[PDB]
Amino acid sequence: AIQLTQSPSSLSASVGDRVTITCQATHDINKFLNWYQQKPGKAPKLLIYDASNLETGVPSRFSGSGFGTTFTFTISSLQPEDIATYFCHQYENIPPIFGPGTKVEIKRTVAAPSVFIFPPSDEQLKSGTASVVCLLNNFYPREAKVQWKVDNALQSGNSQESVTEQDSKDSTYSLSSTLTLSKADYEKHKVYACEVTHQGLSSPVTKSFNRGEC
Amino acid sequence: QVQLQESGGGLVQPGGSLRLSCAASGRTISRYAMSWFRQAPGKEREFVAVARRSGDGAFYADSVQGRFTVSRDDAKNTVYLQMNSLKPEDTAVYYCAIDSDTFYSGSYDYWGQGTQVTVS
Amino acid sequence: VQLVETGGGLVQPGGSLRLSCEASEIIVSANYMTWVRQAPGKGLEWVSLIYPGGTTYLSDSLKGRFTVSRDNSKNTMNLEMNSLRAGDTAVYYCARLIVGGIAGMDVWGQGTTVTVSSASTKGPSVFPLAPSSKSTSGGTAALGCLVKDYFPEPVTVSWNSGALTSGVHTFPAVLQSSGLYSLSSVVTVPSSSLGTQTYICNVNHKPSNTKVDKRVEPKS
Amino acid sequence: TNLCPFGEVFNATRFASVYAWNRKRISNCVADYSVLYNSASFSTFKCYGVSPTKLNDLCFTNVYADSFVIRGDEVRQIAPGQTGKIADYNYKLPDDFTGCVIAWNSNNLDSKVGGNYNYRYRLFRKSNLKPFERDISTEIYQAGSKPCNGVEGFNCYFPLQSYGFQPTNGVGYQPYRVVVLSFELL
Repeated sequence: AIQLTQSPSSLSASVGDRVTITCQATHDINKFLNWYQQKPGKAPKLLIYDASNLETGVPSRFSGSGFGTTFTFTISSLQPEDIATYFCHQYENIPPIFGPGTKVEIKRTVAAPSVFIFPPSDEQLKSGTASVVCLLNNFYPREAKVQWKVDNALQSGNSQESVTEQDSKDSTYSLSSTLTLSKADYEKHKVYACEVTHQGLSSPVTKSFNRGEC
Repeated sequence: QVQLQESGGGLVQPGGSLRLSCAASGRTISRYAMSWFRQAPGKEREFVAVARRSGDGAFYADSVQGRFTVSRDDAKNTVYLQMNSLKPEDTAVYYCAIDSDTFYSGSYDYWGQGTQVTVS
Repeated sequence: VQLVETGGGLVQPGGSLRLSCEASEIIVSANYMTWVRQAPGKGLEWVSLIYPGGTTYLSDSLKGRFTVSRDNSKNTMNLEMNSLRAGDTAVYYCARLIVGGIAGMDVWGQGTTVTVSSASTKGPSVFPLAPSSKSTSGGTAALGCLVKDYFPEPVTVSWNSGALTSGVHTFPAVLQSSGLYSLSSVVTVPSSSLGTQTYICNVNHKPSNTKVDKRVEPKS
Repeated sequence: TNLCPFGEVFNATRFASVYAWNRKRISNCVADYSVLYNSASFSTFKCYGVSPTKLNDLCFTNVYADSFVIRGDEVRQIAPGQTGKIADYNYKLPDDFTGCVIAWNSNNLDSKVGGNYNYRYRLFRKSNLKPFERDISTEIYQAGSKPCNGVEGFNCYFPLQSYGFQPTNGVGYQPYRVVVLSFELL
């Protein structure tokens, strides 16, 4: 087996910069390395074949070079729609092995998140469960803190976070925090709040509601 | 028990330059992250810039992107703020903040005091 | 070209599953065809390859358990998986790789989800995320749908039957402590349209044949 | 009695491509096969169904000297029971092959700065070749459901591709001249 060492695993940069991805093969594969691009949740698409030849319809900003053991994948001008994961794959030595992968993110201006809170719906309350959703929309950087408070009691271990992949267009993230309680436990308390601590915020922003109020 | 001493500022020429400073005593800086804010008369507490680590980069705002520069000297515990292209729409009181998280969540506990910056 | 994978889903560990790969525009019997899997959160991993003359090849971690057959009558690629293990839970793609450095030859399929674990199938419950003043900021308002307590992956969520795509964030599902997935899909719309525009999310959970249309109205 | 004209085969100036592998039919002549196996020029010398030294002690009618050029890592396919692009689509040995496989590095002869593309191989074929089958066809390989009509492109590929023999290529990608001796055993 020929182990491929593609580095780095993450090279977040801004739109318009240059990208350099290096792939190393344990043995000699000559020029037979293929670079594939894979969007989140989509199928991989061939960009570079034979380590230096552009595929049909691929934009010319992509380029490749190298032969033998070391190969380079270069993006002349990093673009919004270029945000995906890129793999190197040798295909002429069975078993053919892919690279570890490079998650390409974007760096950009800091954008504060818009914070919204959603009380549990009446439909869910009839099921015996209450889920409170706290929304962080279009922020950068990805690092943010959401602290659930229930009657000023901080909640730990009954909420889960989910972050969207960095949006191709505005290079921002979105985060949803869902606090789940039983119906009986939800009716014990009044004030439900999520406290958002983010870089773009001078002070932590708290969105709150009272159970059973407009 | 730490405090943020700042210096620099004052009535500078329109379109000139200025070197802000924000020194901290009692605790080192090399393991934290410092930020910069702006409070113009009419609005309040906008974002300016920030420095992640020693090996990471800086990140700015929408109106100051590619115009300011954030240096960092961890050996002297004094993070400067290189500033160029002073437009008259930035006549405000610049602040200085410190992040209280190694994961850079944005935990702002200690603040600065203020630096009078007037353009023309 | 169009490659469509099917026959996936959930199977008990140690069971057998047959993945099908319908092919249009191309003849299967006369092409190099590969199956490649990708574990959830991991990278790509080659599974199998068949030559245009029959010659097959398998991975070491999968040799003796998987089998790639071809069918000319239906022009379909087949991947028979026997003795399935927990590590085989991944998304499988059938592709016709580029051979000899000929541009335009490479083409991949959509992918099928195979889940090798011991559990049951459950359809999701869909609850509205109603907009309100606490959901309104800068002239926009946020509303969504809570797709809670389903197994296994995946679910698909659209808004107004695909007519509302701008500003839609469908968050990746998270596995709750109960072993069921949960997912939220929110959309930001102008606040002025809350009382006059109808917003409906369309959730589809194919592993349980559950299609639910849920209208999201404000109330505050 | 007379010596076999093996010099014309091994010391030939130019070799045929693997898809059009040339065959030299020689009568029951005599040859010091022990000297051939003890030649330092041959890096690969594998015999099947018979020992190299005991080749003269064989009873046969015609001996065939097949010769062609392949790359380094494809020499392993010139053997009974092998698969791959060469064994399936270019040159196939039978399972009961009786003879020897001889090969040596020819980078100094068949490689040229800027690439030598004279040598070719069959890349596309609907079925595998039978043992000792030769295919020189240039029909556009219909990899798609649409007919090609002698027009190449997507899903319509030329079945032959040229080797890229450069002096700086890896030894697995350098040209190797191969000579396969088979015996119509009596």
